[PDB]
Amino acid sequence: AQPAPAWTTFRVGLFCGIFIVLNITLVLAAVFKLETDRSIWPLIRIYRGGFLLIEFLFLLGINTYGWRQAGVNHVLIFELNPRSNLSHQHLFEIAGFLGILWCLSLLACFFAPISVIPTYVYPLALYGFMVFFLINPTKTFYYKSRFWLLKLLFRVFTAPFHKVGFADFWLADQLNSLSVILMDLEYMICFYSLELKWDESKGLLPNNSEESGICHKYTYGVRAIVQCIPAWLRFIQCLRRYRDTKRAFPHLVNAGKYSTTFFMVTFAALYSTHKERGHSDTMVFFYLWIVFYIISSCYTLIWDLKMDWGLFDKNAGENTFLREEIVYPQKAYYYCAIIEDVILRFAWTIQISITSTTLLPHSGDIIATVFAPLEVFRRFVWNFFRLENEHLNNCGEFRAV
Amino acid sequence: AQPAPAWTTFRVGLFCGIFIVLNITLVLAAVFKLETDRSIWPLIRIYRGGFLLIEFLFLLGINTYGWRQAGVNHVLIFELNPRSNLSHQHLFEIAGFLGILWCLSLLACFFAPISVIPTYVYPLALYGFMVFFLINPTKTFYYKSRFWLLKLLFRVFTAPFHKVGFADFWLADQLNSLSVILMDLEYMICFYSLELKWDESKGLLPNNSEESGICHKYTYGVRAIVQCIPAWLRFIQCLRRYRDTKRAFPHLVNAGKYSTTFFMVTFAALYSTHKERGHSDTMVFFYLWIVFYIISSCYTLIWDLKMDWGLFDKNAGENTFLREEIVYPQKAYYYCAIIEDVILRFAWTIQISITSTTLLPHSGDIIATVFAPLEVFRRFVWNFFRLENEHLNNCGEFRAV
Ligand SMILES: CCCCCCCCCCCCCCCCCC(=O)OC[C@H](COP(=O)(O)OCCN)OC(=O)CCCCCCCCCCCCCCCCC
Ligand SMILES: CCCCCCCCCCCCCCCCCC(=O)OC[C@H](COP(=O)(O)OCCN)OC(=O)CCCCCCCCCCCCCCCCC
Ligand SMILES: CCCCCCCCCCCCCCCCCC(=O)OC[C@H](COP(=O)(O)OCCN)OC(=O)CCCCCCCCCCCCCCCCC
Ligand SMILES: CCCCCCCCCCCCCCCCCC(=O)OC[C@H](COP(=O)(O)OCCN)OC(=O)CCCCCCCCCCCCCCCCC
Ligand SMILES: CCCCCCCCCCCCCCCCCC(=O)OC[C@H](COP(=O)(O)OCCN)OC(=O)CCCCCCCCCCCCCCCCC
Ligand SMILES: CCCCCCCCCCCCCCCCCC(=O)OC[C@H](COP(=O)(O)OCCN)OC(=O)CCCCCCCCCCCCCCCCC
Ligand SMILES: CC(C)CCC[C@@H](C)[C@H]1CC[C@H]2[C@@H]3CC=C4C[C@@H](O)CC[C@]4(C)[C@H]3CC[C@]12C
Ligand SMILES: CC(C)CCC[C@@H](C)[C@H]1CC[C@H]2[C@@H]3CC=C4C[C@@H](O)CC[C@]4(C)[C@H]3CC[C@]12C
Ligand SMILES: CC(C)CCC[C@@H](C)[C@H]1CC[C@H]2[C@@H]3CC=C4C[C@@H](O)CC[C@]4(C)[C@H]3CC[C@]12C
Ligand SMILES: CC(C)CCC[C@@H](C)[C@H]1CC[C@H]2[C@@H]3CC=C4C[C@@H](O)CC[C@]4(C)[C@H]3CC[C@]12C
Ligand SMILES: CC(C)CCC[C@@H](C)[C@H]1CC[C@H]2[C@@H]3CC=C4C[C@@H](O)CC[C@]4(C)[C@H]3CC[C@]12C
Ligand SMILES: CC(C)CCC[C@@H](C)[C@H]1CC[C@H]2[C@@H]3CC=C4C[C@@H](O)CC[C@]4(C)[C@H]3CC[C@]12C
Ligand SMILES: CC(C)CCC[C@@H](C)[C@H]1CC[C@H]2[C@@H]3CC=C4C[C@@H](O)CC[C@]4(C)[C@H]3CC[C@]12C
Ligand SMILES: CC(C)CCC[C@@H](C)[C@H]1CC[C@H]2[C@@H]3CC=C4C[C@@H](O)CC[C@]4(C)[C@H]3CC[C@]12C
Ligand SMILES: CCCCC/C=C/C/C=C\C/C=C/C/C=C/CCCC(=O)O
Ligand SMILES: CCCCC/C=C/C/C=C\C/C=C/C/C=C/CCCC(=O)O
Ligand SMILES: CCCCCCCCCCCCCCCC(=O)O
Ligand SMILES: CCCCCCCCCCCCCCCC(=O)O
Repeated sequence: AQPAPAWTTFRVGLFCGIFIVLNITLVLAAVFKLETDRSIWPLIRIYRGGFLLIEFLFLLGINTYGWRQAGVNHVLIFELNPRSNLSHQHLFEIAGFLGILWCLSLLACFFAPISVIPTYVYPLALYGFMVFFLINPTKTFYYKSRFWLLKLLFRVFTAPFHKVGFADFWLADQLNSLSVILMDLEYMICFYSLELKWDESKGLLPNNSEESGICHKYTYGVRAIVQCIPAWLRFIQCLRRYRDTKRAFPHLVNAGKYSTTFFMVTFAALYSTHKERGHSDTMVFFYLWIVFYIISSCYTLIWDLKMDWGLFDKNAGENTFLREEIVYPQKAYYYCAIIEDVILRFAWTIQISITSTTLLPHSGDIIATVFAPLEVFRRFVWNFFRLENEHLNNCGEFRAV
Repeated sequence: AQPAPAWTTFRVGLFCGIFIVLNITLVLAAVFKLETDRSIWPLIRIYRGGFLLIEFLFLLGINTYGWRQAGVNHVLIFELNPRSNLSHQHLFEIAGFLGILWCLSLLACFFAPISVIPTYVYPLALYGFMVFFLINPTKTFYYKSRFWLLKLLFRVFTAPFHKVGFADFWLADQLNSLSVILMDLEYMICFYSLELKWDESKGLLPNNSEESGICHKYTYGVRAIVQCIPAWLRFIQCLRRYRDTKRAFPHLVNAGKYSTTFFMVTFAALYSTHKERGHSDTMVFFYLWIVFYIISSCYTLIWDLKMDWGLFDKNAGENTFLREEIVYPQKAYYYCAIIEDVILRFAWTIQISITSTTLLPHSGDIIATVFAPLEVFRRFVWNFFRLENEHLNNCGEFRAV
């Protein structure tokens, strides 16, 4: 736990200050300099994924700080290099720099500094820069960390061909809580495929003001698939883990849990298409979707509250509705975590459903763009206690001990 | 040389980022959203003193960093408490925060967020907040440092009543290089007394576009006195030190060096009024002012090069035109310091002259606003080398050794 250099602290402070001032400027520009004749929704949907990634990186930095200060040995659990581990300052710095890029791109999109440069390339430029940062072969910007992330992501995406370590499962679950990022990426690529109107200078902000685009409606069904990939990877990873251990509890339980949200997305897309054609069984399929929503959300909430966190232990004794031993300084943190998780499981499931072409009016987009940051926050608070429990008592039989 | 807390470095980074983004926004606002029908010169003259104070604080933080790393024991020389001295991080922090305040005030002056609140009260708020932070009796914001600065300010301004320590001489010389700050403060008082037209909402920016105000002209002569006051303090401090030590070399020589500038500004202002009323002795008094220009500037340049820095030492040996022993890593730094002092020791006297209504065209204000930061930079370099020389060879007979 070597302290970070003062230069890194200065850099993260600089990035945070630039980010907060740029965000205040963004809010002021949105309040003052914006056109209501053109639909700002494509811009919001495109930049929502980037904003969620920035929030996830910042919350992960907070997670690393809390882990290293509480006592949980995250570097041992993640199997990272003890000497080359990344401090929370580095994660904060990366989040700040990427937020700088995101805010600059959004400001450029709001009012184009250059008339020649179209406003529809700024999101493309920002995401291309992000992906280049992720793939950059030159060993300048966190080359060890970036290469480890690239290798682990490649391993995760090839779920059934490698043994599921803790880190692979961890990032797969993070993606399970970051389905909005991939879904917005799919929306962006299809939108670029069809509805930019390259001739238009403000093509990314259509002047129709009424949402009737082919990509806005998810009747094609690709939205459902790209929403199930985060669950698909976890499902097959847990199946491979079961094949490795030949132990049903909890591997088949996890497979069932992820199939609940698989059927969630499939049913939501199907009955949304059914409603779009006004067929009589729309109400029956909506009922099947509501009961599947309830069972899936309850399943994930109970598992997160019982096995992932480890709470509600019978051997707790003094600790009410908790474990026998705790690492974090206050039990009120644990309690508020339980209520937060309870509400945000419902929030996560309803966000999945509503973005799965359920609520066509603009209120659906508002509430989804509101709930996605809440989903990332819930994943961060879940990560806290998941890592703490993993250190305390080995769950999921990852380590030999 | 104790390292600063990590949160202090984070704070200086945050302030640096906020300041750089606010400065970029200020430049953009000046380029795009600015009215040319109204004279912006009063605004520039009011905010120039604050900007120069920010620059002086930042360069003083650089001063402290260079002193600590080079080896010169500045805390012993300044007679500060060894266990409570301020690192360069604290100076950077306060410079950044005051720059944040200045940039916010300037931006709000550019476009008033509130129509009810007049645009001319913003400089009042900024400078009142600065002075309140300077007089703040509550022991929250650098109470030890602020109280020591207040006590030493009181000692310096009442020069002939206490012994001249190194710190008193040091700050008096700083003020001698910061005459523009007091000049602009006096301009603020006179402007606020006469040329606001309180009824006008934008009274801080008159719509005349032709500057003929009573304050813009300096026929009254109070500008001359507020230009002499720092040199007045230095001259009387040197006389008091001579009375204490009864030694002519260099106390009377220093008195002459700090006294030539009184006649400098006298001749400048008197010739300005003489040309304004257009008598015949204007050319004769201009010749007198130029010869006194030359002699005063040469006096200051040679003393800075010979006794303050200690350069051109006969016992130098290998070091060409330098001291025998040098602390700073490179002699090229010394040489570039000599060149910079030679160049800017000529222009700073011009800076005194122009603000004595010697160049009534707008070019005078442009060149003054450009040269005052250069004067502060010259004083920063002089502080570097004066402290370095003082540590090596006791100059001015301050310490007993
Ligand atoms: C509307 C306008 C926009 C508003 C939102 C603007 C968001 C800006 C970006 C988020 C804020 C980033 C800045 C805060 C995190 C960085 C803090 C930091 O570096 O603190 C230094 C601190 C001291 O170091 P130490 O713990 O001694 O040693 C560390 C060993 N490497 O070391 C540490 O890092 C440890 C202690 C701090 C870490 C825990 C707390 C960090 C987060 C606190 C909340 C920050 C604000 C969150 C956003 C609120 C609004 C949405
Ligand atoms: C170095 C690290 C830190 C960087 C910090 C950068 C901070 C930038 C903050 C910008 C804040 C804007 C402040 C605006 C002040 C008021 C200006 C105003 O009211 O006018 C808007 C101005 C003129 O436009 P308009 O109104 O059409 O003209 C009217 C004619 N009188 O409109 C303008 O053209 C002025 C504003 C232009 C701002 C454009 C910034 C875009 C970002 C630059 C990069 C673009 C590409 C980024 C892609 C990244 C991909 C990796
Ligand atoms: C398409 C869907 C995408 C979904 C999100 C995927 C990425 C999520 C963010 C990264 C995942 C977190 C990684 C683990 C964090 C917690 C553990 C930790 O702190 O690990 C430390 C690790 C240092 O590893 P180290 O010790 O150097 O490796 C062995 C050295 N021989 O260092 C790390 O923490 C590794 C982190 C890598 C560097 C930070 C991330 C770089 C920026 C990513 C940009 C992604 C662009 C996305 C574009 C599409 C957006 C719509
Ligand atoms: C166009 C729009 C306007 C753009 C410009 C706006 C204004 C920009 C403001 C400039 C930035 C202010 C502060 C920058 C330096 C701060 C560095 C810092 O605090 O880093 C901490 C660093 C590490 O600490 P360490 O030396 O290990 O030990 C310290 C012992 N207590 O400790 C140190 O401090 C030591 C290392 C740095 C100290 C020497 C260098 C300081 C100054 C660097 C140049 C700053 C920019 C100058 C102007 C550039 C443009 C002309
Ligand atoms: C705390 C740390 C963080 C600080 C962050 C800094 C925040 C301020 C950053 C300013 C950035 C400006 C960005 C401008 C974006 C584009 C806006 C634009 O083009 O319009 C200007 C807008 C409306 O004005 P106008 O154009 O006349 O209206 C047209 C009607 N449709 O005009 C506006 O009203 C928008 C711009 C308002 C900026 C006002 C800032 C004033 C500062 C607040 C305090 C004021 C008092 C300070 C006193 C200090 C004393 C110590
Ligand atoms: C009207 C004309 C004004 C002209 C300028 C006057 C101010 C000049 C700038 C401050 C002077 C610097 C003082 C010495 C700096 C170099 C030496 C150094 O670093 O000293 C460290 C010293 C530590 O002090 P400490 O240890 O507390 O003292 C012993 C404890 N018994 O701590 C310090 O460095 C003390 C510094 C004090 C705090 C910084 C300054 C506070 C802000 C001042 C605002 C002024 C407002 C002006 C308004 C008018 C503008 C037009
Ligand atoms: C990334 C940091 C430096 C902030 C970005 C600021 C720079 C890159 C931006 C801000 C305002 C921009 C200018 C705004 C307007 C015009 C007019 C036209 O002729 C196109 C270019 C030009 C001249 C832009 C050039 C780039 C510019 C100067
Ligand atoms: C959503 C509802 C309607 C159906 C699915 C929920 C039921 C059947 C399942 C889902 C998760 C399950 C829990 C998962 C893990 C454990 C830990 C084990 O040591 C005791 C049983 C216990 C506590 C299980 C009890 C039954 C359980 C709650
Ligand atoms: C319903 C909601 C708002 C309940 C509150 C949830 C949030 C605010 C709570 C839940 C868990 C909490 C965290 C639990 C553990 C840690 C690590 C510790 O070293 C510092 C506090 C910190 C970082 C807590 C911060 C606040 C926190 C994130
Ligand atoms: C110091 C930091 C927080 C930056 C300052 C930002 C805040 C305080 C400023 C920036 C822009 C400002 C707004 C600009 C314009 C108006 C319109 C009018 O009805 C007066 C108030 C109101 C609504 C202002 C309220 C305060 C405001 C929101
Ligand atoms: C306008 C400019 C030239 C300033 C005029 C005053 C100058 C020339 C005068 C004023 C006081 C004078 C000093 C008074 C006393 C002595 C002591 C003597 O043993 C050596 C010369 C020395 C040190 C003088 C040098 C010249 C001096 C500094
Ligand atoms: C701070 C003081 C004691 C420094 C010593 C120099 C004094 C005596 C000098 C310096 C500059 C001089 C002023 C320069 C110009 C003018 C304008 C003229 O129309 C009347 C005289 C008057 C007002 C002078 C009075 C005397 C003066 C103030
Ligand atoms: C151009 C004229 C009018 C002003 C400057 C020249 C004359 C008067 C004086 C003013 C201050 C003087 C210097 C003051 C101190 C020293 C150090 C001493 O050990 C050798 C002489 C030396 C280096 C002097 C040389 C001559 C000098 C520069
Ligand atoms: C030719 C002229 C105009 C150039 C201007 C001179 C400037 C750039 C020079 C003069 C003195 C120099 C400083 C002298 C000593 C130090 C201390 C060292 O530890 C870091 C560099 C630092 C802080 C130097 C930075 C550059 C510097 C400020
Ligand atoms: C922790 C919670 C995080 C929440 C962050 C919030 C982000 C922004 C929120 C909502 C987006 C705002 C939308 C308002 C715009 C509506 C379009 C109307 C005009 C049109 O239809 O043309
Ligand atoms: C280290 C160097 C620092 C330099 C700092 C200087 C920055 C810019 C300088 C001066 C400001 C320029 C203003 C241009 C025009 C002003 C008034 C024109 C309108 C009128 O006449 O009504
Ligand atoms: C956008 C202008 C910023 C101006 C200030 C620059 C701040 C970053 C300086 C980085 C210098 C590189 C040294 C890295 C050393 C290290 O990380 O150990
Ligand atoms: C304008 C919003 C800023 C948000 C971030 C706040 C940054 C400063 C937080 C200061 C916390 C207290 C640190 C104390 C450490 C010390 O005593 O040096």
